[PDB]
Amino acid sequence: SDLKSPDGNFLMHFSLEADGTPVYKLIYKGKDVIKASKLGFTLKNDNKSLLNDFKIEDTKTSSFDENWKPVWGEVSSIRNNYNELAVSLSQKETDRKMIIRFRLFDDGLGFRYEFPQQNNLIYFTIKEERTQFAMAGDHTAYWIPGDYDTQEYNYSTSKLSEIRGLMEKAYTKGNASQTSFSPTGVQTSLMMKSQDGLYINLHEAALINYSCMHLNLDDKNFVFESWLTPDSHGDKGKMQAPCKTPWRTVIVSDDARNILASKLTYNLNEPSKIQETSWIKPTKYVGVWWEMISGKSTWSYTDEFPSVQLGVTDFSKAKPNRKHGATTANVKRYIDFAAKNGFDAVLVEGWNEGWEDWIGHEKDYVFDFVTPYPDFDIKGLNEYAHAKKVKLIMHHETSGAVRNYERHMDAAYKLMKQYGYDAVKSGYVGNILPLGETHYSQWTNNHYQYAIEKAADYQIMVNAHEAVRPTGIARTYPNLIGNEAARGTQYQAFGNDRNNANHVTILPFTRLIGGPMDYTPGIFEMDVTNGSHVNATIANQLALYVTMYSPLQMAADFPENYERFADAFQFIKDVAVDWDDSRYLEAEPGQYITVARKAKGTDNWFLGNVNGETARVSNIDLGFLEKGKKYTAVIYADAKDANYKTNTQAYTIRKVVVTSNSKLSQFSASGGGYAISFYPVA
Amino acid sequence: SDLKSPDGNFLMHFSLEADGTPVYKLIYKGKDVIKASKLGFTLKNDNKSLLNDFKIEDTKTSSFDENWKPVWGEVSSIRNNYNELAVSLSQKETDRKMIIRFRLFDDGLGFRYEFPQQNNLIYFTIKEERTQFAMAGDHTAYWIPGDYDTQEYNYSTSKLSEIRGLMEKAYTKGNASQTSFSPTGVQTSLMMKSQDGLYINLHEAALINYSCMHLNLDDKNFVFESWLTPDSHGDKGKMQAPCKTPWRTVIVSDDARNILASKLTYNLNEPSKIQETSWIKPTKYVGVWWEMISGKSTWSYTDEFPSVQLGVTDFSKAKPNRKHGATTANVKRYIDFAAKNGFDAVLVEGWNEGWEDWIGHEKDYVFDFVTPYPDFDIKGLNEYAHAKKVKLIMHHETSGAVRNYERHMDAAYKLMKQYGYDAVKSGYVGNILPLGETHYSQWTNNHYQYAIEKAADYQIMVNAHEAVRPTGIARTYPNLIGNEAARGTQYQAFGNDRNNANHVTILPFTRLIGGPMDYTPGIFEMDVTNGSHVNATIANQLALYVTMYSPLQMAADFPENYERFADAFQFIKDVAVDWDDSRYLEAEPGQYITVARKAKGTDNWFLGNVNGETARVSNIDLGFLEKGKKYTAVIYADAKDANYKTNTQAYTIRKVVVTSNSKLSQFSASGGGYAISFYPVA
Ligand SMILES: OC[C@H]1O[C@H](OC[C@H]2O[C@H](O[C@H]3[C@H](O)[C@@H](O)[C@H](O)O[C@@H]3CO)[C@H](O)[C@@H](O)[C@@H]2O)[C@H](O)[C@@H](O)[C@@H]1O
Ligand SMILES: OC[C@H]1O[C@H](OC[C@H]2O[C@H](O[C@H]3[C@H](O)[C@@H](O)[C@H](O)O[C@@H]3CO)[C@H](O)[C@@H](O)[C@@H]2O)[C@H](O)[C@@H](O)[C@@H]1O
Ligand SMILES: [Ca+2]
Ligand SMILES: [Ca+2]
Ligand SMILES: [Mg+2]
Repeated sequence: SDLKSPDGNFLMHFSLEADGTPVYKLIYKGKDVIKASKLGFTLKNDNKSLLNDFKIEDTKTSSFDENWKPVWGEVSSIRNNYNELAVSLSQKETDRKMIIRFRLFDDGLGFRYEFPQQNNLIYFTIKEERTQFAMAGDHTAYWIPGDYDTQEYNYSTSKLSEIRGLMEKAYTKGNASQTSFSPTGVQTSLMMKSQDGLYINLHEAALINYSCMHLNLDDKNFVFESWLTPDSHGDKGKMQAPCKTPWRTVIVSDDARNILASKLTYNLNEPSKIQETSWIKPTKYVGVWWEMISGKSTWSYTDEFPSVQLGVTDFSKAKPNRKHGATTANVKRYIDFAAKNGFDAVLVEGWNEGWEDWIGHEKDYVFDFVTPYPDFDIKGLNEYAHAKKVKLIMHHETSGAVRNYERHMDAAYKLMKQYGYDAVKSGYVGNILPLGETHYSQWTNNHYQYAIEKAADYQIMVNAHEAVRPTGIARTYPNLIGNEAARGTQYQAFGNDRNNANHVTILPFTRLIGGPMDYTPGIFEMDVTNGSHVNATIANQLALYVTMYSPLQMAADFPENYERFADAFQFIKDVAVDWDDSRYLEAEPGQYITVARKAKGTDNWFLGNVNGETARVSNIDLGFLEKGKKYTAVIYADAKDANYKTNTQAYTIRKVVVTSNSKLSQFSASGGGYAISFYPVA
Repeated sequence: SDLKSPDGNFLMHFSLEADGTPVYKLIYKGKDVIKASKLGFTLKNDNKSLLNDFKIEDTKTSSFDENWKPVWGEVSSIRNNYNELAVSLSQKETDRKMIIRFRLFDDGLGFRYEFPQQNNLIYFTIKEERTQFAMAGDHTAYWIPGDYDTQEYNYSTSKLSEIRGLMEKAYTKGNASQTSFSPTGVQTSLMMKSQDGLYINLHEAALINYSCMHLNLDDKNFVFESWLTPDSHGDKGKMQAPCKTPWRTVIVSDDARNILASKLTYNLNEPSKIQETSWIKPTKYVGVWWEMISGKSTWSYTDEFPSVQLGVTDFSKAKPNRKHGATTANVKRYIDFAAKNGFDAVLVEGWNEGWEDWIGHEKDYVFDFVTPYPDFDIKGLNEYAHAKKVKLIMHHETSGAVRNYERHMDAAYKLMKQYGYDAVKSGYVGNILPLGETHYSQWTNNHYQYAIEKAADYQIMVNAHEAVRPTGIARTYPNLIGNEAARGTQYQAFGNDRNNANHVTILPFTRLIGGPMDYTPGIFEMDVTNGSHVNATIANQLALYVTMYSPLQMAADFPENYERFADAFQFIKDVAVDWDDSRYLEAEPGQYITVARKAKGTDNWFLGNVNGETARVSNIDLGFLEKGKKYTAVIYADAKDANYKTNTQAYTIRKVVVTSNSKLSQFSASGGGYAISFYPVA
């Protein structure tokens, strides 16, 4: 019946309605957070479905409290502490069995359904999940349109009752692959704030062998309902009992900072299944990349032909278009720059045959993932990098041809091992083939999961763009060091509205719940070749190495642009990519975030602040520093006249000595930020 | 404009209608065979398509005449001899380019379309092929319902005008996977006979990177029109220029025998791409097989569970159902029998975990193709077979889960090499996954092609059940040693109407055009465990080793049944499976076929006759024997009272000495036949 968090601040009441419908309710500090909300499923082709006519057959309670050491993360040790209530239901007429297991942490609630082995439910098809989250009122939400194919939108900040009105403007077009489902449909992770000051997050954890959950708002009664991603046949889960859904998560706090600090999502995922983890390596990198994204270079090698056919087109005899990014010469410039600046690795995109046809052609045999272009010396470059203690990050764009990638995967992973690539950036740009498939179906999520597991067997790290947004699986497979799976720094190069000034004050409350993002920060030249304008200050872009947590951190700009602001670049070079502790000092979604983190193995701290549309003075306590020690702090801040629109390169740098007793006050510009290194005094 | 066969008997006229529609016509010995028929395509999302407004830009004629040695076949040397006309078209308003290339052999016509590299047609989608074959009248046809998922039907013999009427009854239900498209749709290869004595076959050749062609009859004008197989999204070809369709084939003769003798289909496929072909091996085999098909055994190992989950179900601890066919003990019986009787191999089905769930569950992770059941000692059995100079044939049923098979394929092929399996029997039973895909789409055909190519790289032969019916590709990839892809001997065990008595007099005129069938002949006990009755006599079943040509010949029955009729079994033991010559002596589709073949490397001949509903005395010209030589003939015949319904086991055996000058005469029962070995006297 009743479940409480270990600290007593949460109560979850479970019951059945008069008609046997299962419902739950969640209360925080005596205030409704989830009102009476219904549970269960509509099945396809079924006499009854799983909405009602249950009775309670059994309940079991338990408790758990253990720590586990992540391979990489914000802390060196994570606490998994909950109470558990496991309700065994039996449906009348069908004798069908369905367990609903709840775990209630000090950060909030997670629940999921299990179907044990049974005689009258075996193979079955989910037509819709009917899992509800009834809100207590017309809350503020930070949201992006529900989509089966992209998450690449600007967030909207509005009341729940305003989402219908704002859907037309918020649903931005021009994407290679995007599909709407509802005038009131949004993605998770969904962030909200109530009128009475509660921060409420709705998400899921352990998305495996299942369809991605979106939410559909009933904007009359303020009920969000699970809405899963259809597959190529319109199905929302081919299930086989015994099976189990992913957890649904409600993360709550009266203090926005604790939302960011929460590990609930990881804690709901099963323990690492990789026994030996020292080959997984947090990575700071540059790449041949922004060149193409910002309109200076091509991924393609030749323009000679209407189309290309791998194994037929002789690229060694084709006319070079002279614009191609991934030349031996150019890849060497980025290696040189990485080695000189203490960076680990270098991404190269457009190294392989096929790029002439990579987008909008819905092509199956689009890449072989193994054959270099004639101007890219794979052997020499990997030798040259390795001699400079640098690695290349492999790039595997699939262009939606999942079968084609799967057939090539083994040989492509082997070619990585052969040359000493240990990490791959993968991509799923365009509609998934065959047409009618979606990016976030059960079918396609299986593929992303398969890529990761196989990667692991080869001791290869994965960072997967356009994949399903993460749900904590990195605990289980910590070689998933990244996803994009959200609107990244790249949209700052794509004109239109680029990224709103407060984007990076919302991502940590939404997309980062479930895992890190490859955000590709560190832009210093905001006015790029193709006319686009990045909406950030330099100090902003420095702070992202701390405020957008990731074991995979790019410095996305060109070496030349870093040489123009060497003094500011010092923070990017200094900052760590893995942490023993982390403290969120200030946070309010859509306005600002300020966080300090202790570099793993060290007594060094790195702090960042990111700030939204409204210029603001940030006031912090430096008592996270160790008592009795002096530290050199180097503050990289916005100039007073900086702004993300018309004065993006105005920064200051100053040195002052502080202790655990010190306070700090710092202006942040509109769309700006600050960054601090703290080194103990010698 | 005009094209002639090298012997003058065929004339094909090409032209444009006033509206620019391309059309062809075919004449044989002054008789219309193809009346004015239209060519081209309906494109998706294209106002104008490729139906008309062409003009002729160029024509090129040529000739070719060469022989080529197949690896395996009916003959030691095949003659490829045609005249070629290549018409280059250009569409007005679109500048689109389309070649139509015709080759005219002494056996008939093939043509296809090519799209060369061009500036205004790159990626495009075929909505329907618009290739016609206008008949001269209401011909007799031997046909099966048009289907995107099965060819496992009984043939119907009727007039073209009768097909609409007969469709309901001919479209038999109860198949795991079957989808109709038209009340007048039929499959190819389609056999016809005109009122005035022409044998007309309509088929295709080199079905690669393209959708399978069916025909839809307009039964008002007796025009058949290409009707391709939709994919999961309803498409009939995702094309990229430069590309090219398969050949469409019209094989004609005034003598039915020449239809069977024709190699036109092979001749239109490209030369072998396997350089070294001695590992490809015509194979006579038995197997643990019929036991399951005929209801005596299970593929499954246990009945203990509602469903199974690979990696989770512990089969070592499951309750054996003791019906399971593929035990070490039982597989040894068939090895012992193969070795003792000069057979090459032993198929085993149900050797691997998963079989509890193999049919109609639409299960993805249905098999791993590597993990033996706990009662099948893969190592001991392969050692034991090899030490008795026998091989096992691997069985890979996919149960429609193509992605699952593809992911497992490399390791499954490796496990074959590890234990000395060199041939695999594959299967595609149930709907293709994901749901909505078809068996004979471009997408799925790509999969069958991929299996074969990869098989070749491992030096593995492939025999694929429920795959697309063959179109001559074995020339190009002679490791494709068979397909089922029609109604096989198995339906003789499936009750209902089993196989019509004259089935095996139709298959050579239809399904065998394009490649051999694994028909699994050689039944001696016709009344099997589950009550079903095989509609053949014993002499019939001996004759199939010659009248259903295959480099892969099964003796389907149980060793016990062969040991009981050892005298008759002698033919199965003696007969060869590869040939240096073949002569079709008599043939009439749906009535009889009589053919004699010379065993490769030998002076031995083997003759078979199969006979339809009507009992018939056959008169055999033995002029194919070498002049002035004496031969021992052993005739295995129907007794005079034999009959496929009520007296299936009454056979005689006599020896007589013959020469090329002998003519001898033999009764064949209703659904019966005869078989003869010819050995030169010592
Ligand atoms: O692997 C290469 C590249 O792939 C991903 O980025 C590709 C990105 O391309 C398109 O973006 C278009 C924008 O949506 C429009 O709004 C803009 O107008 O034009 C761009 C350029 O095509 C796709 O539509 C989009 O879905 C896709 O993500 C990786 O994220 C990137 O880092 C890679 O380098
Ligand atoms: O690898 C297993 C087996 O697969 C193929 O044959 C399987 C065959 O199974 C079904 O046949 C059914 C018939 O449709 C019904 O008419 C009959 O009554 O019952 C049987 C079994 O339910 C599928 O429906 C059918 O499409 C499929 O081809 C191979 O051909 C065989 O050799 C293999 O051993
Ligand atoms: Ca992207
Ligand atoms: Ca079959
Ligand atoms: Mg400037």
